[PDB]
Amino acid sequence: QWALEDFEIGRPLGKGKFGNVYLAREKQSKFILALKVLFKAQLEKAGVEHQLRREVEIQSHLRHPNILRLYGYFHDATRVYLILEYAPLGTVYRELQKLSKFDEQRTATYITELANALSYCHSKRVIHRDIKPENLLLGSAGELKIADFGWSVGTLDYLPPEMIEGRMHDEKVDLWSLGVLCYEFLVGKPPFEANTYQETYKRISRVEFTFPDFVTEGARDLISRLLKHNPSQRPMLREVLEHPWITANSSK
Ligand SMILES: O=C(Nc1ccccc1)Nc1c[nH]nc1-c1nc2cc(C[NH+]3CCOCC3)ccc2[nH]1
Repeated sequence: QWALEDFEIGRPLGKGKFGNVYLAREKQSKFILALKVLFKAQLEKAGVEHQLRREVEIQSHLRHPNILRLYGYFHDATRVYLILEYAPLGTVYRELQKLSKFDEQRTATYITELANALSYCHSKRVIHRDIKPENLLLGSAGELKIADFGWSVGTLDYLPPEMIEGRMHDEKVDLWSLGVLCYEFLVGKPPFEANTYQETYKRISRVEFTFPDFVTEGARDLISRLLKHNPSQRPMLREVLEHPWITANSSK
């Protein structure tokens, strides 16, 4: 359907191994969006084309206020293009670097936004597995929007013990993540951060994390509950939504 001569490319939005994303405007519509630009070259080099049109599939058939709309796609000779919803306020990552850490009410809000988002996906039997801040865009409202689905069905920091060890994994993975994310939001760095892959593997495996003093009790409560070694003991997104520190602090 869409070609490249339908668009006016604008300021670049991002880098990344496979190419760039650019702000762009749909010529006949004046519509604003992001163009992710990827090569038929580099795709088949670091072989992933499977995962691609999977992401294409998944982020397509999906609809939710906290999932980045994917509108479409197209390739030429040299490359493949992704027509994305554009998210004004950039990444949760950058806001973090900027603020170095978020307050409880912010954290909690995101968590909800995130929970529900995750909820919709689980409802449609989709697991994301890679919900890192880098992957979390912000809408005009400032609302969590979840990009990327390359690994929807590398750094370990966000992976749970099952995945890391090589074992059987179901949708509970995302609850581990939500826990990590949650910890990161509040503390500024993730609970299992190491200087090497190897240390991280162990730290994660032994679920070794600690809290700085300023972490309110209820926070600890929720993260601990989410960061259980055993998938089974992990809350339900429901309970997560219904947690008393969530609902006491979630502005949304
Ligand atoms: O696909 C990516 N991929 C991607 C590439 C690089 C970084 C993040 C995402 N990004 C986007 C998809 N839709 N909208 C975006 C988007 N990227 C943005 C970047 C900025 C600039 N800055 C980034 C750091 O945080 C502050 C803002 C602003 C708004 C944006 N919307």
